[PDB]
Order: sequence, then C-alpha cells, then structure tokens
Amino acid sequence: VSKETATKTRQPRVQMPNGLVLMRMMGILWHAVAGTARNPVLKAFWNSVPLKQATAALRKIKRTVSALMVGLQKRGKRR
Amino acid sequence: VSKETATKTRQPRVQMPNGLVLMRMMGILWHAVAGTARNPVLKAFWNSVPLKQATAALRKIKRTVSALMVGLQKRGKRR
Repeated sequence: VSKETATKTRQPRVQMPNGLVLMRMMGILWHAVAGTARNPVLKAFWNSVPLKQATAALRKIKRTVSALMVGLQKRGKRR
Repeated sequence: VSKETATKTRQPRVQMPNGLVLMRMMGILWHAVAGTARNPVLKAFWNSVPLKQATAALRKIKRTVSALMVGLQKRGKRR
C-alpha cells in the first residue's frame, strides 16, 4: 500500500524487510546529512548496515529510478 | 559547510547553483511522494526541468554517492 509506505517513511521502528529498509535508508540519510531527522533506533540500524549488500542496492534501485525517468519520456507524447 | 546547506534544504528562495539545486530536487521530490513537503519553488523548477539531460546528470551523481560507500569499505578495517 503506497499510502502505508508513505506513512512508514520516517517513522519510529522502521524495522521492515531488508529489501524495503535499504530503499529508505539512503533517502533518510539524504536529508539527515543536510537538513534534520536523527532517530535513535534508526541510527542503530544504520550503524549496522552491511557494506557489500549496500552497494548491491545502490547500483540496482538507482537504475530503476533512471529507467522510469526515461520510460515516462517515451509516453510523453500521446495521440 | 553542511551546517549552512542544512538550513537551506526545503527552504523558500532555494535558488542554489545548478549542481546544488539538483541535489535538493533529488531529495525533496522523493519525500513529497513518501510523505509531504511540496514547495512552489521546487514545483516550478521541476516543471521546467529537462528530461533527457536530467537522467544523465542524475546518473552522474548516483555514481559518486555509491562510490563513496565502496570507498569507505576500503577504510573500514584500520590496522
């Protein structure tokens, strides 16, 4: 549920599947470095983030975002 | 100065340099879908934002952030 994902993002006890948490970790860090947001339990999990497994997601999820970006451009001109 | 940029994130009159404003657009836009925070300044910038040229610039930065993670791995084990 997208409505749920939006609520779970930046919410205490973000203990969810690895494939889901690793899809929000960098998002939070993006604003954490230059902005705000620093939850105790979040920090603990972040300090426990694997090395190789992190890069594996970095080179995967980011590609999908790029694919969709160009994908929508293919349907920019209809009719 | 991260402390200086921090208070500029999601702040009105965010007329930052090309590479700087893009970094903000690649952050707040994500939160706008997974939460909230939709400033007219960003909406206007995104409205007139390039399509084909965007993917290229974004991918360029996507590499750097991922390279940093791998770079830290080479310094995870000190002595």
